[PDB]
Amino acid sequence: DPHLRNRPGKGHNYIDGMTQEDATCKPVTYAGACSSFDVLLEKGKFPLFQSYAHHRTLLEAVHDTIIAKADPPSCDLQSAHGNPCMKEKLVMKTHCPNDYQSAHYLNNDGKMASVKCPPKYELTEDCNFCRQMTGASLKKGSYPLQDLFCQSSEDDGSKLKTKMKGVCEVGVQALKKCDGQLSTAHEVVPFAVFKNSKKVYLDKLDLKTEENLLPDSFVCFEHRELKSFDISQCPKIGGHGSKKCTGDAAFCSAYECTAQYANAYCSHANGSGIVQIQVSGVWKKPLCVGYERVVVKRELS
Amino acid sequence: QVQLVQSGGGLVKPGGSLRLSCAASGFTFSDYYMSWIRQAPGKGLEWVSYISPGGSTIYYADSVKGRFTISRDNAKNSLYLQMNSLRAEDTAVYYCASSADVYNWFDPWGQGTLV
Amino acid sequence: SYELTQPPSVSVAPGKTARITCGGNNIGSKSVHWYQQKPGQAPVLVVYDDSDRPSGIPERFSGSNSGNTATLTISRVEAGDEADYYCQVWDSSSDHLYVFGTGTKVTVLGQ
Repeated sequence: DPHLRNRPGKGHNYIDGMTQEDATCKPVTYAGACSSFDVLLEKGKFPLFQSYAHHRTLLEAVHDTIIAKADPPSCDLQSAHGNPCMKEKLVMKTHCPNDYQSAHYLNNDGKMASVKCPPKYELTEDCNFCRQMTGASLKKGSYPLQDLFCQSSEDDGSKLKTKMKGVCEVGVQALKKCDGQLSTAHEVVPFAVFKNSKKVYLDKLDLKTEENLLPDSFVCFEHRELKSFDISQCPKIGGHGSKKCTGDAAFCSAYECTAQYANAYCSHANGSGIVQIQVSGVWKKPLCVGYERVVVKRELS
Repeated sequence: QVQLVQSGGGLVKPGGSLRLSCAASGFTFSDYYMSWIRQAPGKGLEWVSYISPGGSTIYYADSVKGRFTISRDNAKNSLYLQMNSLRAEDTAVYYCASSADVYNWFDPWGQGTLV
Repeated sequence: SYELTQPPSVSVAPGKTARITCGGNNIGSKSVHWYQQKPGQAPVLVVYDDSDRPSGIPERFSGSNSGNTATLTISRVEAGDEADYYCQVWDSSSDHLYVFGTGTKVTVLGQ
C-alpha cells in the first residue's frame, strides 16, 4: 500500500530510445515523477497491474532481460508508411493522453514494440497518428498501451496457442476463416506470453499466486524520506553481508535481524510470488499476463 | 570508453569495391541504431545509410541506394559497410555513428576512414 | 528536400561571444543538433535537443531554436574553438532523414 514505487528488480521504467528521464525513472523510487510508470497508479485505470502491483511492468521486464525488444523498437507514423507496427496497432483501440511521443506494448510476437513520433510531435488521442505538438513540453517517457504485469519464467510454452470458442479473428491473429454473419466488436481480451510462445489470447483469466521468501517478495527501505535499499546487502541467516537489516516475521525467518543496528527495514510485499495461469486446463508459468482492447469477430452458431 | 573504432581500405579504381568495418566496445551495441556519414574532401557531411539494432529495416540515401550494403554482426560487436560500383563522387572520409533511436543525434562517431 | 542554410564564415575575437545560425524553413518545430569538428578529427556532439549539452561540453556553449532560425552561441571564445560547426536535424522526407547544414568555420581573431 505505501511501497508501490519500491520496485522489484532494477526498477527501470524507460524505453531505450528516450534517456533524459533516467534521473527519475532509472530507477523508480519513493521520490520523483516518471511519465512511463506514474500513469499506472491512477486507480480504476490499469486494474490488473494494480492487483499484482509488486510484479514487473513491460519496460521493467525488458531491462531485466525477461522480455526481448523487437526489431525496429519504434515504428514511425510519418515515414513511407511505417508498416511494421500499424497492422497490430490499428486492431487495438487505445487512448493516448497529450504530450506523449512514444507508446509501447507487447506485439503479437511476444516482444516489446512501440509506436513513436519524430521530435516535437505528439500522439493523437487514438494513438494512431502524429501531429505537431500543441504545447511546449513533451513527456519524456513512453505511455503503456496495455494493463499488464510480468515475471521471470523458464516454462516452455511452444506447444500453446490461442483457442477461443466461436472466434474467427482476435486482433492480428486469425484463428480460422468463417462463413457466417459475424459480430464485430472491440473487446478487452486477456492474454499471456510464455517462453517460446506468441501472444496467447484467452477466454477466461484464471491466475494463482504461490507466495515465497525469495528476494523479489520483499521490499526494503531506509532513511517520509524513504529511499529504496538493495536486499542483496542484507546477510541471510548463516551468511555474509555488507549492511545490517531488520524485517517482519517473514524477513527474519530467513535473514538475520538486529533491532538496534539495522540500516534498513524490510517488509514482505503483499501479492508477490510465482504467478501461474491456467491455459486450456493446464497450469503454466507465464512471462507476462495482461489485457488489451482489440477487434474480435465472432461467428453465429 | 565507448570508442567506435574503424578499419577498412580506401584506395580503389572506379567501378571497384571496398569494405569498411566499425568495431564497437563500451556500450551494448545491440540496442543502438548505426549510421554511416561521409564527408567529401573539404565539403560537409552527407548521411548515407542506417541499420536498425536488429538488422532488419535498413534505409539508404538515393545517392547511394543500390550500390552499398550496410550490415551488422551483433555477436562480434561490429558494423560493416560494403561498397560496390564505386566512382569518384564517393571519394570521401566515411564515419560510423550511433544514435540509440531512429530520430536521435548521432552520439560518438568513429575516427574516420578515407576513400 | 529540406535544406539547412549556414553562414560559411564567422570571425570572433577571443573573450567575445560567437554566434552561428542554422537556417531552415519552420525549423522551430524540429530538434536541432550541433557538432564540432577540428581538422583531422571526427565531429563531436556539442549540443543536442535544441538546447542541451552532453557531459564534457563546457557551459560556454548554448543552443536555441525558434521559427526559422536555430542559434548556437559560444560565450568566452577561446583560440581552441576554431573549428567547423554543423547543425543537423531529422526530416522524414526525400531520402536523407538526417539533414546536415553547409557548415560554419569559426576562426578566432587576435591570433
